[PDB]
Amino acid sequence: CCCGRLIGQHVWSISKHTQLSPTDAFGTIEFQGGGHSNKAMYVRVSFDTKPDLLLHLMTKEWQLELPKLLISVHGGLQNFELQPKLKQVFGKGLIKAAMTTGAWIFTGGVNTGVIRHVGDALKDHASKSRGKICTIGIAPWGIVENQEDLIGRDVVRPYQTMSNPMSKLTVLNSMHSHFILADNGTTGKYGAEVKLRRQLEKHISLQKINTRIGQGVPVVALIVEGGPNVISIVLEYLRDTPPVPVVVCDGSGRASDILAFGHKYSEEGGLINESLRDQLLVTIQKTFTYTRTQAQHLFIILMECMKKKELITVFRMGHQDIDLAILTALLKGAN
Amino acid sequence: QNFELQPKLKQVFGKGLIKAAMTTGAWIFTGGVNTGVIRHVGDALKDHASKS
Amino acid sequence: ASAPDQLSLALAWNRVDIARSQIFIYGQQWPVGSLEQAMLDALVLDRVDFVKLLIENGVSMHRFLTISRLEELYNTRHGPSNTLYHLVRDVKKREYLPPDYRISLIDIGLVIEYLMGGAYRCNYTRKRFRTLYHNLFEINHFPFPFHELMVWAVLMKRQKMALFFWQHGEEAMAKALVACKLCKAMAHEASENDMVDDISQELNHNSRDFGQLAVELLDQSYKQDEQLAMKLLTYELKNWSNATCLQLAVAAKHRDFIAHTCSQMLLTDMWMGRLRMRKNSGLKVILGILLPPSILSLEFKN
Amino acid sequence: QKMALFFWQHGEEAMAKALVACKLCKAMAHEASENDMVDDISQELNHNSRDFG
Amino acid sequence: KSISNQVWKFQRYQLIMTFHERPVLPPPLIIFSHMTMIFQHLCCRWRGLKLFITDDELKKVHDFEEQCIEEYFREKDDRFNSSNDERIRVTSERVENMSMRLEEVNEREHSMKASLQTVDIRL
Amino acid sequence: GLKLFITDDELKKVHDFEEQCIEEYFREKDDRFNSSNDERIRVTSERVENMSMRLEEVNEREHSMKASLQTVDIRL
Repeated sequence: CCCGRLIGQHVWSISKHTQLSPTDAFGTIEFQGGGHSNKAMYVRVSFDTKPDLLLHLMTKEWQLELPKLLISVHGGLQNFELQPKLKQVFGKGLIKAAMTTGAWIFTGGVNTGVIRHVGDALKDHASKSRGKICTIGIAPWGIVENQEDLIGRDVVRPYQTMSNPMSKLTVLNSMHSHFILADNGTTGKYGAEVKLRRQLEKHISLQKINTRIGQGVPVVALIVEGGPNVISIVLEYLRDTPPVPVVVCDGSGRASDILAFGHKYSEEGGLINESLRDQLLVTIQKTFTYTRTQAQHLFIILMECMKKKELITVFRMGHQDIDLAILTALLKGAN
Repeated sequence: QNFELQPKLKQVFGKGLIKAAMTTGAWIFTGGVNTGVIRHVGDALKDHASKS
Repeated sequence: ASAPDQLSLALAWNRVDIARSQIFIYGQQWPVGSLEQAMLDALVLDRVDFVKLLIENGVSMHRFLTISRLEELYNTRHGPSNTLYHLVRDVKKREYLPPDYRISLIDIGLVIEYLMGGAYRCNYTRKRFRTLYHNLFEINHFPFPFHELMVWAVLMKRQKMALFFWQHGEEAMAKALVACKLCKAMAHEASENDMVDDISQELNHNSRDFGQLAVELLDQSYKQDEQLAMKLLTYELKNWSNATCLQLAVAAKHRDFIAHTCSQMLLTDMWMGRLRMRKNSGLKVILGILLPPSILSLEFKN
Repeated sequence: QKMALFFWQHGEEAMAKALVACKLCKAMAHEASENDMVDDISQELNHNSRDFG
Repeated sequence: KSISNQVWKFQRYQLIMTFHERPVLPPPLIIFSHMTMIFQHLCCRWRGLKLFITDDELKKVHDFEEQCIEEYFREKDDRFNSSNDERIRVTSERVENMSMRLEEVNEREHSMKASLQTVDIRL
Repeated sequence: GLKLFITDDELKKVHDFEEQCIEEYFREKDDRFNSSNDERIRVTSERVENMSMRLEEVNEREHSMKASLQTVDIRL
């Protein structure tokens, strides 16, 4: 159907005609499979809910104290590969920043792409001694595999790591400590989690943590690769209010490399020469393959992003972990 | 006036002039004020003449 | 073939990384029962890598472990052989053997009594257990199963097996000390029947190894926090015959354990009792017992 | 201790400072043994004094 | 004298425990202290190093065991991955793989040098 | 007589001597660490691991370059 499900498997309103029902599946996941057993508590939340109820849930109903950092893990949605030492230095820096600031890690949640690198990062930080880090994931409900297994009020449901290689549904990462499942009523379609995640990250930054040394709760976003939508979400944070700094982790290609090649040669934002900008559009339209009709628009987004260069911190491998860049952006975007 | 150099050329020539002063025991007349060529040779002795 | 059967082929080949990639697969239907059955074969063939992976996919050791499943794990001659046979002969005769005699949970319990020595009066000889055993010859599922697997791999000499069940379990310091006492005394019985010196040295290496895994366990606990470390040392262990880490360690004769700083401070704070003076001791305690007026000038803890 | 070494390097009269720190640390060592606290404390102050020495 | 002190610390446990678990008056007077103990369990009957601990307290002690088992095996790993035998181990395999892989590169680069003169003539 | 009160200038000489001994001592120590067997093995190890990454990168690049040069020969 339009919702992607089977024609007989039924039972926004535009073309899906949804009706707003009370929530029914919430509780705890017993992760059998994948090495160590980890309990991860999950709540289904509609995509159009108020963020203050999720904040009240995460503070009182979830026994999670307010962190001093919000490391987001916005990245490539499809599965990719990295250098082994680059993934190792990335994971070590991420877990080191996570212990030093006590952060909540807003990883996507479904086990494909940069989320799989975050779960491998938690394999390095065994975290069998300090897993308090709320590795809270924001993945849509209709896309997770074995949706019938996670039905149940306050029930510790078994969830195997069974991930069929031809199935469109994606199993969740077994090493996350918490889960939020964004239900818009459809199955197998992206975009149901994005705006809820934006308003909860803004609502966490809305809270003034008791220190508020710079201000508020300081949120820092991390990007590894991504589509043109990663250039777009970079345009989101890099010109946001209060402008949220982002480490654009390099050595990986796709969006972050084009952003880095802009940022190394941008000077005062629009002060880039034509010469390398031509080879830029060649790689933007040929290496990343994004058609030139929109790669002119990728010029204007990239240069509008360099209009605030400063917050976009690069990182390179080659010791010298990413936690340098995370704490540096933490001190930039604080006022 | 103040300038800057490539790091490989600054390190090779900077190590060279200090290890002339190691062996010859020379006197090194400079401008004395830390700007430009005097600022470069101040970092040049702070490069390996501070470890020898 | 069906993947349970193909798993038992992998168990033989001992090619565990091919077994965790192809035998274990998405959607691969394991008929209920065969997964636990393959676990049992993995224990008795000493496939410690294979029990690591079969708990990694999950065998839920609490649910697997049963009185009769563990009993077959005590009578299996398959795998690396042992000294238990001889050790049961000592115990049967002292209380009062045919080779077909299939050993018992209560029967090894009285053995544990003989070598650990003194008290260590285990759950297998508690009267409550002898009535469940009488009635049967999650009630029959052992409460903290990993303890029962430790005592087994200690008695049937299985070292890389045993060290696995140590890390994955609970009552961690206790398990090390009990393993030390059980190995050392079996090493004594090795030389008491003065058999092959190979078993006597091997159990005595093992008594030392499971030995040190106590002392740096305490050592880095002291680095964590001094208080909770002492709380561990004096913690009353119902599963280990209602005793403490100090009592097991002195019964095992592990001086280093009663000589590392944390235990000594505990001992010194017991010689104080419920008073706090120290300093010029020896003389001040003598002056107190001779002058009951003079104790009124000595400090007391709150 | 590490703060004391940084103070030891940066400064003057360091021979005097070194030997005085040695005496003060050994003295704190036998006094803390005379209170028979953690012998790690007595041993720590004693290793301290041996180092400054 | 090689061992000494350790044997002494062992003999302390036997000492401290036994003198604790005795009645209060000295040998000629223990008679009175027995009759004090007897009268204590004839009025409470007819009519030290064991902290009975609470559940929430064994919950944090078992958790303290479970955060003290893992950090150790981390040290065991790092010690091995920094010990000067395994550091020389992992050099020699990596240099071995650097032998073959640079072997590939120099031999293949010779085809590319041929391609330079090939493109010079054919273009 | 083993307490030769010094004139303040000569005392300053004594201080500056002692400062030189401080500096050379710590410098020697740095030489004793940067030329002990242990640290040399450490630095060689880390640097060879870096070299092995970067040689793998050169090999992949070489593959791309060789294919590109073959394509240039195809267009020639």
